[PDB]
Amino acid sequence: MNDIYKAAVEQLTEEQKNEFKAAFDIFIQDAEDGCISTKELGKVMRMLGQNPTPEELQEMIDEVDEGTVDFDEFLVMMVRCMKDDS
Ligand SMILES: [Ca+2]
Ligand SMILES: [Ca+2]
Ligand SMILES: [Ca+2]
Repeated sequence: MNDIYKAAVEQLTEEQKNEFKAAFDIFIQDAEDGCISTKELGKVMRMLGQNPTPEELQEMIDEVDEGTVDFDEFLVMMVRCMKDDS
């Protein structure tokens, strides 16, 4: 994987990566799909307790995407969003 994403992903513990993967998997047909849609991305993030704004989701999609989000792109968006807690 990409090494920048590697700068985001190193922030996560193994418990975190596994918890996030179980949540992401709810939103794909495991047997046939690697990506969630941009509408599902807000849903998965909220399922992990994040509350991104729609303007945020668009920005993140613009900046992170290498319409759709695979697991490593999702991890980077999670890491980004986890840092805007107050
Ligand atoms: Ca945990
Ligand atoms: Ca656990
Ligand atoms: Ca759990």
